[PDB]
Amino acid sequence: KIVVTDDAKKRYKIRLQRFRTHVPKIKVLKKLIDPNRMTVRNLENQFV
Amino acid sequence: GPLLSVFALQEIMQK
Amino acid sequence: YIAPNPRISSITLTQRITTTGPFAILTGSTPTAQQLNDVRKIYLALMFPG
Repeated sequence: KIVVTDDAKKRYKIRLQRFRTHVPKIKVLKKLIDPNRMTVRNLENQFV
Repeated sequence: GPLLSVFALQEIMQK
Repeated sequence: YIAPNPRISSITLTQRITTTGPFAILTGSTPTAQQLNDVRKIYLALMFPG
């Protein structure tokens, strides 16, 4: 079982790591990220 | 730094 | 200054992700120094009515 509790700090860390993996800095600088992709728009409210 | 918003991302990359 | 719970905006302003509007665009903004100074001006005007 994959377990995630209600604590805000761990959820913030998970959100930050997921954002880093899905939207890396190097792809942002090279203008290689599409903001209209569904899996990118989903990241707004995943683990709030 | 701080976690970005998906709405600000398109504003930044649109430039 | 204290901030409200982010889930309030999570369940109301960005409830549908397939559309975007004024409030959704504005939730991604971060204030500069002069805008925080403007906030202090607003509160000072509030505490001295008239």
